[PDB]
Parts: sequence; structure tokens; C-alpha cells
Amino acid sequence: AEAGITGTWYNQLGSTFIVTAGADGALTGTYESAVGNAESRYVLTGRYDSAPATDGSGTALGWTVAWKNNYRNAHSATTWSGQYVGGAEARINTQWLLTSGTTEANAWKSTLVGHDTFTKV
Amino acid sequence: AEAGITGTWYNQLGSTFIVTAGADGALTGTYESAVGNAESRYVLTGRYDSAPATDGSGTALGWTVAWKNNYRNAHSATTWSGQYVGGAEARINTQWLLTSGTTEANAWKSTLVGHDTFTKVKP
Amino acid sequence: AEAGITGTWYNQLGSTFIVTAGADGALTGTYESAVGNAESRYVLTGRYDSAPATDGSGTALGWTVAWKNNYRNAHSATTWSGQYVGGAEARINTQWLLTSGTTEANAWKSTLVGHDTFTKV
Amino acid sequence: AEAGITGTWYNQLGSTFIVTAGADGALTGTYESAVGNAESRYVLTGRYDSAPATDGSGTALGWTVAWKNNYRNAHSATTWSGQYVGGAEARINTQWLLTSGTTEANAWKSTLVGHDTFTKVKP
Amino acid sequence: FCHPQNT
Amino acid sequence: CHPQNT
Amino acid sequence: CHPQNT
Amino acid sequence: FCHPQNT
Repeated sequence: AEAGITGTWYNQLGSTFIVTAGADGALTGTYESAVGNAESRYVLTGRYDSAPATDGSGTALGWTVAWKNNYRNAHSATTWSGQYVGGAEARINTQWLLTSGTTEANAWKSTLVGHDTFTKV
Repeated sequence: AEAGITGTWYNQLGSTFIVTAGADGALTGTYESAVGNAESRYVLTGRYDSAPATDGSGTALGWTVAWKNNYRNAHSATTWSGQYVGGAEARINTQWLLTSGTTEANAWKSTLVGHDTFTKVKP
Repeated sequence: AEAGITGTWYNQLGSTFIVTAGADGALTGTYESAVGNAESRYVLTGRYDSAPATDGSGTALGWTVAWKNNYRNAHSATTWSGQYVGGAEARINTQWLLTSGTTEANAWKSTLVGHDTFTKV
Repeated sequence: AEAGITGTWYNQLGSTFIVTAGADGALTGTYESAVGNAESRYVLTGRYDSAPATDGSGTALGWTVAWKNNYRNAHSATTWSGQYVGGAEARINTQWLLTSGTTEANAWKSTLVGHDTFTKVKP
Repeated sequence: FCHPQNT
Repeated sequence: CHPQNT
Repeated sequence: CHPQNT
Repeated sequence: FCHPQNT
């Protein structure tokens, strides 16, 4: 249900996403790759529907990560768009777009698409 | 360079995007349709590469708008992902994903996908 | 491995896809929704890599379905793009695009995107 | 109408698509890049709506190209999904998915996505 | 149910 | 209808 | 490089 | 491994 988004979530590959959901729709936290060494961490920011429908629907959300921090800069950014579903087995079901900064010539091959399912386990 | 990205941008269908780029890599601003007026305005948050590769490379960036403000709630969220290419004609070319909250049975048809190009008109 | 694609496959929602893979890259068959009544069946056609790499890689494939038959016409078409993985537990992992014929005004909201995983069970 | 779709079409990067539309809803033809020449030509197969809604609606269609011919094998397949809009300027507007065969560990970055517009030049 | 693709 | 685009 | 586009 | 996003 709404605030159930705050916590620690894992995708199917061991990456960890730690998020805080503000009462008026803000999403803030960090993302770190598997292996888990302390800078593999990158900053994330987003938005979610703070007043969802009362029929059995999921909660729409989204967020961005630019792949630069104090140690590395991979000249790319990823956006995840999807919906939160609560219950005894909570999950966030998503799809994502990864774009890289390219020259004009390589602009057609700049973006990847995939899907991820986050659980608290 | 945050300076080149900061301004008023417009897409091909008449929507408005006003944005500011902070020096730590943050993006903040508002998005509105061609109807204009106060509310069609919604809050947006994103991130960009504050230290871009030189070359004639583009700068990578992304942002989210959830479609709820104080007048309407469409129960959906859009994310745009692309790159800023500067010059005389600066442009932000992107691809977007729009997800709607659905019940489990209709989850398979929850997401629309599409693409947008923005021309700049002001800092 | 290559010809392992010929057979009967099921996605996570009970839809059945029956395919024949030709030695030179053709893909032919039928698709039918769950419930299974005999016209819920629609025609499909596609292409796959008939000479894949010898390192542990999957086999790239793709196919189309226009949603018209003798009983119904839903003025739409779906394309699935992905890769076959063989072994004791074979699967086809995909992503898909569903476009509807719209007027110029509604062209921006004409396409949906999702993902499907087919198994022989 | 199969007639309007049949012809030689070109996209914004200089690639060529030659296609024929059969009356049972089938699409058959060849796709080639701007280098031209014999092989850069690959086989394509697709389907379309042979009985479109009237209105000023577009006709839905889709096709696949696997990137293997008798001179090269790139070990990938592309699918285009869109619609045919007729008039003086007939166009096919599409979105595409390009998948590469990878090992299990790199499966997460196997698919590229993008969009293409085709202008007609011949039946 | 109301698109032939799923269920 | 949606507010993303008119 | 790929043959889809130059 | 060679993109920070996964593993």
C-alpha cells in the first residue's frame, strides 16, 4: 500500500535499491551493483502517485540514475517506469531505458530496453 | 555543461518543459501541454552527466513526471531517457515510457512507449 | 539448440504458440489466446539466425501477428524480438511492441511494450 | 489497401526497403543500407490488416529481418511495428527492437530500441 | 478480456 | 485522454 | 558496427 | 561486468 515502497529492494541479479517515499510524491535514495563494495553506489531521484485508486490497482512510479560518482563516469543514464503491488508478497514490476552519450553517427544505437522485478528478499 | 541544458524547451506536439541543471548532476522543473494555462503543469525530477566526454559527444540525461497535481490525477507516470546535443540548434532527443496503475489481470497492457525531440527557446 | 524451436510453447498467461523452423531461417505457425476455442487462432510469420555462434550464446529470433481472422478484426499488429536458449529447461525470452491503427491525433498513444517468457510446459 | 503499401520505401538514414503486400495479409521483400550494393540485402517477412477501419485511420503492420545472408552474419534480429498512413505523402511510421544473441550473464543488455519513418518513391 | 493477445 | 500530449 | 543502419 | 548497472 502507498508507503510500502520505503525500504530495501533487490532485483533478480543482486543489485540493491534503497528508497524513501515522501508523502507528496517524491522518490529519493541510492542504487548499487551486486559485489556491493561502497562505490558501486550512485544517486537516484523520482516521482510516484501519492493518491492511488481504491479498486485493486497497483501504484504507478518511475526514477532516474546518471552513472557518475566520485570514482567513475560511464557517460550514461537509466530510467525505470512501472508499478508497485502490495500484499504479503510485495513487488515492484518495471521496464527501463539506458541511453549513452554518443556522436551523431552513432545516435541510432544509443538506447537499450529491459525489464526488472524487485522484491524485499 | 549545465548552462546549455538550462532553459525553456518545446516538443513537436506543443508541450512545454522548463528546467534548471544543478552542479551536482540534478534536474528540477515543470512540464505542461499546449492547452497551456496553470494546470497542465506538473513537477519533474531527473539527473544528467555533469562531466561529459569531450568529442562531439552528446550529454546523457533522464527525468520522471507522475500525472497528479492539485486539479487532476491520471494515475500514471512517464520517464524520458535521451541526450542533449548542443550547437546553434541545441536539441534533446528522447524515448519515453508511460505506465498506468492497473489490476493484476490487465497488467500486461499497462505501458505505452514513444519518442520526443525538444527545440530550445530561452534560458 | 537450433531446431529445438520447433514445437508447442506457452507464455506465462496460457496463450499457445505453435511453430515450425525452416533450415534456412523461416518461422511459421499459429497463435491462440488462453480459453483455446478454435478462433482465437491467428496467423504468424518470422525469421531466426540459422547458423548461431558456438560459444554459449542464445539464438536470435523475431515474428509478427496481425489481429484479423475470419471472425474478428482488431485493427492491430504485434512483433516479439528475443532469443532462444536450449538445455534440459528450454525457453524463449522476449520483449514485444503492439501498435493499433489510429487517426493522426492519436498517433502518440498507438504503441504498447511488454515482455514474455515461453516454455514447453 | 495492399496497393498503397506495395513499393520502394526509404528511411532517414538512407536504408532501402522493397515490399509487396499479398491479399491474405502477407508482407514479403528485402531490406538494404545506403552502402547499397548486393549485400547489404537481407530477406524480410511480415503481416498487415487487409481490411482497415475507414475513418482517416492508419493501417497496422509489422515485419522481421534476421541479419544473416550469404556474405555476413551479425547474429541479431530486428522487428519493426507501426502504421501506414496514405495520402499525397504516404508514410510508414515505426518503432523497432534489435536483439543480439548473448551468453546468460550478458542477457540483460541484449536489446536496443529506436524509431524510423519511411517516404515512398515507387510502386 | 478484450484484445485477442492475452487471455 | 491523457495530459502528456493533447 | 551493424548493417541495419550505416 | 562492465557497466555499473548490473553485476
